[PDB]
Amino acid sequence: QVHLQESGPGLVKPSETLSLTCNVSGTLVRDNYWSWIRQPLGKQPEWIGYVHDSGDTNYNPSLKSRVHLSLDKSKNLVSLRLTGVTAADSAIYYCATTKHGRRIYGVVAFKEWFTYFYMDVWGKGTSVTVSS
Amino acid sequence: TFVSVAPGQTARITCGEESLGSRSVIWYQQRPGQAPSLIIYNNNDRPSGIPDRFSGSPGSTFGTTATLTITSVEAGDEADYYCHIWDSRRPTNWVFGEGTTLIVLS
Amino acid sequence: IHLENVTEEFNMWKNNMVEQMHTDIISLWDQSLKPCVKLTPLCVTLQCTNVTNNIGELKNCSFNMTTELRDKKQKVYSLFYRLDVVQINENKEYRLINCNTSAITQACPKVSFEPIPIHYCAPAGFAILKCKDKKFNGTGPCPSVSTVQCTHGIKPVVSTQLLLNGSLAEEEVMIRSENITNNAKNILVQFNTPVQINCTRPNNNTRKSIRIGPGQWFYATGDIIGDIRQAHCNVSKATWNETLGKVVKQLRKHFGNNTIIRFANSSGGDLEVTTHSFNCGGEFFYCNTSGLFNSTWISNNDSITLPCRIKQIINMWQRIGQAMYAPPIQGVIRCVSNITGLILT
Amino acid sequence: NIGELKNCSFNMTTELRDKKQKVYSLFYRLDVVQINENK
Ligand SMILES: *[C@@H]1O[C@H](CO)[C@@H](O[C@@H]2O[C@H](CO)[C@@H](O[C@@H]3O[C@H](CO[C@H]4O[C@H](CO)[C@@H](O)[C@H](O)[C@@H]4O)[C@@H](O)[C@H](O[C@H]4O[C@H](CO)[C@@H](O)[C@H](O)[C@@H]4O[C@H]4O[C@H](CO)[C@@H](O)[C@H](O)[C@@H]4O)[C@@H]3O)[C@H](O)[C@H]2NC(C)=O)[C@H](O)[C@H]1NC(C)=O
Ligand SMILES: *[C@@H]1O[C@H](CO)[C@@H](O[C@@H]2O[C@H](CO)[C@@H](O[C@@H]3O[C@H](CO[C@H]4O[C@H](CO)[C@@H](O)[C@H](O)[C@@H]4O)[C@@H](O)[C@H](O[C@H]4O[C@H](CO)[C@@H](O)[C@H](O)[C@@H]4O)[C@@H]3O)[C@H](O)[C@H]2NC(C)=O)[C@H](O)[C@H]1NC(C)=O
Ligand SMILES: *[C@@H]1O[C@H](CO)[C@@H](O[C@@H]2O[C@H](CO)[C@@H](O[C@@H]3O[C@H](CO)[C@@H](O)[C@H](O[C@H]4O[C@H](CO)[C@@H](O)[C@H](O)[C@@H]4O)[C@@H]3O)[C@H](O)[C@H]2NC(C)=O)[C@H](O)[C@H]1NC(C)=O
Ligand SMILES: *[C@@H]1O[C@H](CO)[C@@H](O[C@@H]2O[C@H](CO)[C@@H](O[C@@H]3O[C@H](CO)[C@@H](O)[C@H](O)[C@@H]3O)[C@H](O)[C@H]2NC(C)=O)[C@H](O)[C@H]1NC(C)=O
Ligand SMILES: CC(=O)N[C@@H]1[C@@H](O)[C@H](O[C@@H]2O[C@H](CO)[C@@H](O)[C@H](O)[C@H]2NC(C)=O)[C@@H](CO)O[C@H]1O
Ligand SMILES: *[C@@H]1O[C@H](CO)[C@@H](O[C@@H]2O[C@H](CO)[C@@H](O)[C@H](O)[C@H]2NC(C)=O)[C@H](O)[C@H]1NC(C)=O
Ligand SMILES: CC(=O)N[C@@H]1[C@@H](O)[C@H](O)[C@@H](CO)O[C@H]1O
Ligand SMILES: CC(=O)N[C@@H]1[C@@H](O)[C@H](O)[C@@H](CO)O[C@H]1O
Ligand SMILES: CC(=O)N[C@@H]1[C@@H](O)[C@H](O)[C@@H](CO)O[C@H]1O
Ligand SMILES: CC(=O)N[C@@H]1[C@@H](O)[C@H](O)[C@@H](CO)O[C@H]1O
Ligand SMILES: *[C@@H]1O[C@H](CO)[C@@H](O)[C@H](O)[C@H]1NC(C)=O
Ligand SMILES: *[C@@H]1O[C@H](CO)[C@@H](O)[C@H](O)[C@H]1NC(C)=O
Ligand SMILES: *[C@@H]1O[C@H](CO)[C@@H](O)[C@H](O)[C@H]1NC(C)=O
Ligand SMILES: *[C@@H]1O[C@H](CO)[C@@H](O)[C@H](O)[C@H]1NC(C)=O
Repeated sequence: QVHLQESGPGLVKPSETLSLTCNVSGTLVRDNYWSWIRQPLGKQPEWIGYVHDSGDTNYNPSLKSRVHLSLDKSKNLVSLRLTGVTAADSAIYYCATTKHGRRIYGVVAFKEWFTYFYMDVWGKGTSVTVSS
Repeated sequence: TFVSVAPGQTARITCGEESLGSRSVIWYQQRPGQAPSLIIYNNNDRPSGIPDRFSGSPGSTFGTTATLTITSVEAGDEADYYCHIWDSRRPTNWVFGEGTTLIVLS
Repeated sequence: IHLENVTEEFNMWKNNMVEQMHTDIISLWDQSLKPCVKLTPLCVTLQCTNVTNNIGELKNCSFNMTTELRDKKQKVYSLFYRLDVVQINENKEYRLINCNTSAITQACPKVSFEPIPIHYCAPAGFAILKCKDKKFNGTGPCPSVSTVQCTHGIKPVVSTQLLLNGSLAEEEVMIRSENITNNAKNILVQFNTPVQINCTRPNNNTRKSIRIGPGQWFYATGDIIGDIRQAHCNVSKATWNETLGKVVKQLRKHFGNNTIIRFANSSGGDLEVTTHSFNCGGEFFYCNTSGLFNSTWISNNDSITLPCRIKQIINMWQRIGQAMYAPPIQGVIRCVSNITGLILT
Repeated sequence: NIGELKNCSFNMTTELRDKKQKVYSLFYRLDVVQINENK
């Protein structure tokens, strides 16, 4: 059983850079695809982005210029760096193990297919607000 | 948005907008205080540990929204049901669709 | 009538029966469009964007159209293939690609152009002589001759690179040319076996009609149900390779028994001369075909998938000023043909 | 200097029904009549 342990201060100043860590145990962070999700209170979850290796990463376009993801295989940790934090970024942040599947709708040779993602392993989440 | 279900009754949960193209719906149930937990992926694939009472609508249709049927609802199934949707004719959704609270009337 | 002890000289390159078939097909094609609604009223400026999909073959365009009353206007939008639309304002502004050159006429949706076989019959005072020589090469003396009043039924199939619904050679692949050695001439190859080709337009389309005047209707593509996919053709791979092997064995008769034969794809130019094209299901398909001519044959189940493009405004007989517009076809198109031969240079 | 040909301009159609062009050309006076008895 993989244990995902989200951690951070729980409070970051406005107009500040936020850095959260997911301590991964029971698996190697480099072999899995990792993703971050956040859930503002009263809202459905939002994806932040995903990270793995070989350039295969992606970001929520609204956060693309603000978020940087990284996996440190020597610590077996997933890092989440979000800059420019404001009140709107108050959310529970979650660490999850993401699996990738494929759906084919056309000819294949014409790339008429797509990859889809789902999250099998979830942490507990870390509640982080933004406040003076 | 919620559905009121007496224990043993079937929940009828919907999520998202109408399909344009081939779709892959992934459903999660989030119990209060918990991270969302995956129940269905790829429209009707249930990961090991997920009961057969959880059954999703097909992605072969168009003009339809996602639907989740939960039969024999138990008190332990009380959760917020959210969906993430992939659609060949729409841009990637980086967010979840608004969910439905499943309230068990026990 | 078999003609005992009768021989005659034939020349398929000087055969005026061909000339009439050509002349008459064109005349009927044109006659069939005479009662149909003209689309010259559609030469308007269109505002246009892409058709929604996830990430552009199809264009989503809109314009200010006339109505049943001359003093009224309506907003009309429709789906177009990009191949029929040209950008002018280098939404962006576009015009139909043929408004600077031709009148465009909508084909009546009720009239079929299916290549129904017909027989050609001689008038009184005339007779048609025919060959029974299975090895006849389209020219010179024909050792076995018989006569008929009427030819067999011939399907007026219109195509470019491949012949999809003709006759097969009686015994062996026959290769005929006016000269073979003259590089200015074509070589026609008649297969002695069919090759199955399966073509489709894998998009469930809808159509709507627009009243643009007094009983004047325009048929517009509505939208696409489900996924948007490219048109294509499936050619039996094993069959195709066996077929080419036979063609090469026969081609070598004029090039040398150990001469290497290579099949390369087409030269550049307009789709009507660089691609394989056909009319099926009412749509005009243009297929890349390079997957069929990509091999070298040296002396001593699966399929080939060919992407295809679709156009609606067709300069059917390679003439200028007379364009036909193919109204949208609803549903999904599936066509199966017999490749019976090739035109090679 | 000190009238057979006239320089007439007008609002002409183009290949598109939404566009207009200013066109001028020469005409012989025998083919043209004044209506507003540039004129
Ligand atoms: C020229 O030749 C090529 C090559 O054969 C041919 O391409 C093929 O076209 C077909 C067109 O339908 C494509 O078919 C799709 O394939 C995907 C993937 O296949 C899976 O299932 C098969 C079953 O035996 C397995 O063998 C294979 O390994 C995979 O597991 C299917 O998933 C598609 O069906 C689903 O999606 C459709 C999308 O609209 C739905 O309509 C359909 O009902 C299915 O969805 C539903 O059932 C699923 C079952 O598990 C479920 O998961 C879904 O959520 C949903 O409920 C479909 O079969 C095929 O892949 C193409 N192959 C390639 C390599 O291109 C060309 O079409 C052909 N052209 C001509 C002119 O003939
Ligand atoms: C090379 O030669 C082959 C073989 O002759 C041609 O292929 C055939 O082409 C015809 C003409 O397009 C095809 O017939 C079409 O079938 C469509 C669907 O019919 C279904 O339902 C009938 C009911 O009895 C069944 O018999 C049939 O099998 C199908 O199940 C029709 O919709 C088509 O037109 C009719 O409906 C439309 C609807 O609006 C009307 O507008 C029309 O007037 C008409 O009523 C038509 O009948 C036939 O299926 C083709 N066969 C194959 C194997 O493809 C090739 O097209 C030809 N090659 C080329 C390039 O032309
Ligand atoms: C809607 O459109 C978007 C944009 O087109 C599309 O997202 C794209 O999906 C492709 C994959 O299908 C992503 O491509 C990745 O790019 C990284 C960069 O190096 C690669 O490493 C990835 O490799 C994976 O797939 C390979 C396939 O052979 C595997 O071999 C390899 O091991 C990896 O599994 C992959 O190429 C592309 O970056 C995204 N782009 C964006 C902006 O998301 C989206 O999925 C479409 N959605 C639907 C429903 O159609
Ligand atoms: C581009 O393609 C679309 C269809 O694929 C063309 O039609 C447009 O479709 C959208 C979605 O169905 C229509 O939006 C509608 O808005 C009303 C607002 O209250 C809403 O109630 C409906 O449920 C729907 O969302 C849109 O109006 C419709 N456009 C027209 C003119 O009917 C679109 O026109 C195409 N664009 C071009 C330039 O061709
Ligand atoms: C059957 C017949 O008449 N074939 C013609 C060829 O003979 C003719 O051949 C050309 O003859 C020229 C005479 O000087 C040669 O220079 C030329 O290389 C030669 N070309 C070929 C392909 O043999 C060709 C082309 O003029 O036309 C045939 O119809
Ligand atoms: C074109 O479509 C036809 C119809 O599906 C294909 O013919 C079938 O091929 C399968 C292959 O095992 C046979 O089992 C079926 O019995 C065939 N149908 C009939 C009616 O004979 C045909 O092969 C396709 N051609 C190509 C090139 O894919
Ligand atoms: C139906 C339609 O598109 N009509 C537009 C009109 O709305 C627009 O205001 C005008 C120029 O501003 O050009 C017309 O073609
Ligand atoms: C409507 C249209 O396509 N007009 C074309 C123009 O785009 C093309 O550039 C020119 C020759 O290049 O010939 C015109 O007929
Ligand atoms: C039917 C036939 O074979 N016709 C001619 C033959 O008469 C001629 O002698 C030869 C070249 O000499 O070219 C063949 O095509
Ligand atoms: C090409 C041409 O004549 N255009 C004129 C325009 O210059 C004039 O301003 C307008 C009325 O004022 O009437 C148009 O026909
Ligand atoms: C076929 O597709 C290839 C892809 O590179 C293209 O280069 C070629 O010109 C195409 N053939 C035709 C006839 O368009
Ligand atoms: C088609 O021709 C190109 C030319 O280099 C070749 O690379 C390609 O592999 C050929 N296609 C196939 C299927 O071999
Ligand atoms: C296209 O979608 C309509 C929706 O009702 C359906 O009835 C029709 O049969 C579909 N056509 C094809 C070829 O799937
Ligand atoms: C191909 O020719 C054979 C000859 O009998 C015929 O039966 C078959 O239906 C033809 N197929 C097509 C697709 O025309």
